[PDB]
Amino acid sequence: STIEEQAKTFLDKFNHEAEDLFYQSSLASWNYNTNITEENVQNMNNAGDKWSAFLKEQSTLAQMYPLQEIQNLTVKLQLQALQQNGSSVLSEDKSKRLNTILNTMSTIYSTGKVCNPDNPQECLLLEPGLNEIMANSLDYNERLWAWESWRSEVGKQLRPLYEEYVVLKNEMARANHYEDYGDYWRGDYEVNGVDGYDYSRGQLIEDVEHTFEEIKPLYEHLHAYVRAKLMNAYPSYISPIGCLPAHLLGDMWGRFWTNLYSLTVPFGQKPNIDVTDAMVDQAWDAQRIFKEAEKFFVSVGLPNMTQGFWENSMLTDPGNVQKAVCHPTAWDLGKGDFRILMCTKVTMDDFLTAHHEMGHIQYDMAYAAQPFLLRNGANEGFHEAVGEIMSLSAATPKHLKSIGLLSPDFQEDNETEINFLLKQALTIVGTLPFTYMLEKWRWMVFKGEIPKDQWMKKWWEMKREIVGVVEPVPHDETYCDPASLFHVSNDYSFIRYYTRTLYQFQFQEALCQAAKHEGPLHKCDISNSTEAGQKLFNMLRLGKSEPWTLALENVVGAKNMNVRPLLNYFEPLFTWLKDQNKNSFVGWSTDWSPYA
Amino acid sequence: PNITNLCPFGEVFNATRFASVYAWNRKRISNCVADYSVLYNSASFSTFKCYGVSPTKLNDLCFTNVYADSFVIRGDEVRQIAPGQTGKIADYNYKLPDDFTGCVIAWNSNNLDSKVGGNYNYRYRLFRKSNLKPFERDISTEIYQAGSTPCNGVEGFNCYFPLQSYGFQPTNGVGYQPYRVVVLSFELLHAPATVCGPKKS
Ligand SMILES: *[C@@H]1O[C@H](CO)[C@@H](O)[C@H](O)[C@H]1NC(C)=O
Ligand SMILES: *[C@@H]1O[C@H](CO)[C@@H](O)[C@H](O)[C@H]1NC(C)=O
Ligand SMILES: *[C@@H]1O[C@H](CO)[C@@H](O)[C@H](O)[C@H]1NC(C)=O
Ligand SMILES: *[C@@H]1O[C@H](CO)[C@@H](O)[C@H](O)[C@H]1NC(C)=O
Ligand SMILES: *[C@@H]1O[C@H](CO)[C@@H](O)[C@H](O)[C@H]1NC(C)=O
Ligand SMILES: *[C@@H]1O[C@H](CO)[C@@H](O)[C@H](O)[C@H]1NC(C)=O
Ligand SMILES: *[C@@H]1O[C@H](CO)[C@@H](O)[C@H](O)[C@H]1NC(C)=O
Repeated sequence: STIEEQAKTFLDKFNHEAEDLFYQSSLASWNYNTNITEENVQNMNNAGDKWSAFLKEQSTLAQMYPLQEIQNLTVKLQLQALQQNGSSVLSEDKSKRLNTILNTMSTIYSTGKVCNPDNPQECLLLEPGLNEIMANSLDYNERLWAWESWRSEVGKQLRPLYEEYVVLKNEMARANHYEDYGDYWRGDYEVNGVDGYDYSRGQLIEDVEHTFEEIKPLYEHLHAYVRAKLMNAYPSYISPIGCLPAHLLGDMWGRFWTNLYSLTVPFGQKPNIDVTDAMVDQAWDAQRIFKEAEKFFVSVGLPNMTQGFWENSMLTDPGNVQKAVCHPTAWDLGKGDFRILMCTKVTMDDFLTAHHEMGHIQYDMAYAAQPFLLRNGANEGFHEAVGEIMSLSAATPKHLKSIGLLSPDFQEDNETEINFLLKQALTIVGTLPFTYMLEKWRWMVFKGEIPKDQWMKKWWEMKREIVGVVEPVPHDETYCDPASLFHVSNDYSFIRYYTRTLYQFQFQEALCQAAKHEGPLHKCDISNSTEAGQKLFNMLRLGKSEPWTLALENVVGAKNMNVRPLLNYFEPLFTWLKDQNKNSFVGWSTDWSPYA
Repeated sequence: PNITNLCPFGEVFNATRFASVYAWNRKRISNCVADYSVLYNSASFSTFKCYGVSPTKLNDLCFTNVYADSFVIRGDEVRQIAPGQTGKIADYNYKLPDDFTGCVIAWNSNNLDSKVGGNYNYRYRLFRKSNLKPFERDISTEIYQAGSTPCNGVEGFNCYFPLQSYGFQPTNGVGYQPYRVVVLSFELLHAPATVCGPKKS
């Protein structure tokens, strides 16, 4: 009779047909990932094409039910998700051009090989170079050569392609009733229709700036300390008053500072909390790693893994004969099927990764009761944040002593906590200005704030102003320096890392307050606490049915992203960094004082 | 005296193929001896929920007729085979009365009723104008009209086909695995009761 009942029947046929087509696409993708063979590639492509064509036909059929005559929030949310045109609103020629541009950028980034002039007999791919030279070298000109050569080749290839990409994506977004592609990306956090819990696309930029303004003192002190240590490592290149040279940050782009922990360690003489040798001595298999992770999740009250998980997952590298992707990935195949694809080694990193991916699996399992099109995180930040909180809790010395991996007579003094917090800051705090600057630059490019002839002049100006990182030599507009990163070149949103980082510590404070932890936030473990797991599972069960603001109210009691839990987490380190920066100068100058 | 002529529970539980939930099979069991302790003491059944009578005294009581309804549903739909419960199965496929005397027996049949390509031989009615009455079977394949517009025998806009298939896969989760359900309905009528339990010597 009514339009709302008609939409409900349509979304009762859709959920059933789509779950089957999804599970076939996901199965084919799994079979390709665990077995790289040409028939598996063909089967994956066929299943993906069937899935995409089916989504196109249902999107075409879903728009005939008008949104304003539906009052039920869940039905309206599913219909809103389905009624998005995506690229379909664009013309077929332009859609084909956009798809071709995306594929060719993927090939250029994936198969970009650069080596030294006059020695071209063998070259280096993206993965060998990053793992070996950008993370381990201590030579200024070698890192400068690798950085400039990779940005020269990749940027000069990708600059016209990116110029076409911005225009096509803006055309599609304005055809989809958005201001620009940046508004399309910011629409993931948009909440409309709920009284009090409404969130606007324009509020996201203001909230990100407001949080970053509070991030800035901690980052400035960390930048000063890293600058002093890098000045010790490289004597003449780094200036006391200027920005850090770009190629010296330990990674290819400056995304993470975690590779500078060796150079910038506060107390080298004190030991680390590495438990790898202890697992090797006790012969811990990957099965034991996942069973310990499962024990951690049952301790907090969450459900344990299914039989189909232990049976169908690949938790060890298969061998030489059978090839598989080595990247750890949690798969929600649908139809109640949850699997982890990880080539697990006996390392601390793999153990923490097992906790992170099983956290992803727990999040996927929790919203299985929800309808098919609402089976996702409330926003893109929550899905990663719920894995990162498990990574935070598992890495604590209390957890390691509890599970027997660390000696019970290990002395936890202030110095080890300071160096551990510095490592966590280099991984977590260091990525925040880079993430914010990159997303703000992309938003300004999509919005038209930056003309095409001024992309790099603004970009370096942004990087000096925000990240405090200076270019080694000036770049003209023939370069395309942002697109050398994986996420930007392959059409991925980048604000998820910033939101994930803030949500991680907000969730950590909420669960630690629930678990009645009485010490520092970084010393908190959420094992053995049923109430903390219940508080988490209340949000976990909702999925995408409820607004992210309401989910955040469910966990932390706040309606907006907050920066105070992060600052509370790093407060011992913040006081220590303030003490260590008395002689040195906090802050940077945007001038060309170190090198240009 | 010497007891023989046991009831054919082998041809219901151990059947090679089961019917779909919509066209659920009903077998009337009469004029034999029904040993219910053989069913209860089996370890192969995941659900043996009895409503209106207890399993211990089933082996003693005697009934006029026994209705064995057999079908295949999903793991998450076993809960809907109960009095009062409301779901797609209860509303549109198989409805049990509130005043039901009998037992609902369900067991996981992932081994038999799944295949690696997907077994699409089990169907469920997903749409009907009204809810089913208890112990009603609807095998009609008429196009469901969700809108004012007449369907005219095509699955066009707002007009859906009622019967949908369950994609049964071995790697599926327990909730989505096929479960064979046998519902035994016990009624006592004024006619001579002939389905009796075995009597001790
Ligand atoms: C991987 O693919 C090969 C290709 O023929 C196949 O023979 C093999 O059985 C596959 N392995 C698994 C575990 O399915
Ligand atoms: C919205 O629809 C769902 C089923 O799709 C129903 O369970 C829920 O109660 C409805 N909510 C409102 C407010 O009508
Ligand atoms: C999707 O595109 C069609 C074709 O132009 C249009 O009629 C429809 O309104 C669009 N849907 C939305 C939600 O903008
Ligand atoms: C999960 O926990 C339940 C109850 O503790 C137990 O019966 C079941 O065997 C467990 N499953 C696995 C795979 O450990
Ligand atoms: C660690 O604690 C000792 C004793 O309280 C103190 O003397 C020392 O300065 C502290 N160091 C740091 C880095 O807090
Ligand atoms: C959590 O519980 C298990 C078993 O109840 C126990 O062995 C473990 O030590 C507990 N964790 C802590 C930190 O006490
Ligand atoms: C059904 O099959 C099982 C499996 O072997 C068997 O033990 C049982 O006796 C058979 N008959 C009945 C009535 O359950």
